[PDB]
Amino acid sequence: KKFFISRKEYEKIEEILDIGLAKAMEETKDDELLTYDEIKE
Amino acid sequence: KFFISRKEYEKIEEILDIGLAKAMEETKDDELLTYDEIK
Amino acid sequence: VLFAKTFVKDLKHVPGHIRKRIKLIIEECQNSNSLNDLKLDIKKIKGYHNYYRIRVGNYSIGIEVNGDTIIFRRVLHRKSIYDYFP
Amino acid sequence: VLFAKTFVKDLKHVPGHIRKRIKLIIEECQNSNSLNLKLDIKKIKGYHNYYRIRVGNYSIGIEVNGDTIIFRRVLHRKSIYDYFP
Repeated sequence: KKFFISRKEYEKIEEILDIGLAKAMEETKDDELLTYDEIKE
Repeated sequence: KFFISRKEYEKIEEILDIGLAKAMEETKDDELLTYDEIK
Repeated sequence: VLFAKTFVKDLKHVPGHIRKRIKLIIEECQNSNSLNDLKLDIKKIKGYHNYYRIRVGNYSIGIEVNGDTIIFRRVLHRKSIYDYFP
Repeated sequence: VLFAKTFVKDLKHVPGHIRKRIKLIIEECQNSNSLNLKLDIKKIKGYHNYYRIRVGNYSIGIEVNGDTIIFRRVLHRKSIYDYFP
């Protein structure tokens, strides 16, 4: 019930994670852009 | 080795499922052979 | 049971002992036209209608169940699946 | 630096100890306007001007539009899986 993977598997997973993150960013394309002052509100 | 468990393992399994489904979609127009024909 | 052409190519790159296990599955499928989920590791694939995966060691068999018809479509190693994304 | 609206939504889920590390990252590129810094930063392959910074189990997704650094996402690795594929 506890899982362990190799380094080659970890590396492939990091590649998957970059693409997912890229697609996550694509979802924000029409977002208002905020300054630092604006983000703390 | 690198620890992963466990909610993350399931998410990786989902991706593996989608990759296989996609692999299966490549065969959508394939000739379907009978049990007899395959050897 | 029906078998997609590609499933036959897929089976060429499968170790003897796993092919044997797959043969057993197909044989039991030929006798009962069902797959035993108590003996086999069978999972419905989300986001699709009739796709299921059966885990045999490091290999996944991709099957489509269209009504009563069972179609063996692919058999791939874990490492080979990571490659099927556009 | 600029911040996509979604980044704020993303930040409400990030724990204190990571939020402190992100602040140090924001603070530094505010005066330097560069992310080059002991940062685990990499360019995301297949995309234009996209970069990932790893902060423990979180990843910050950044776009560099010319000379502007835009913080777009900050996500736990478990959450990133859903956006693939």
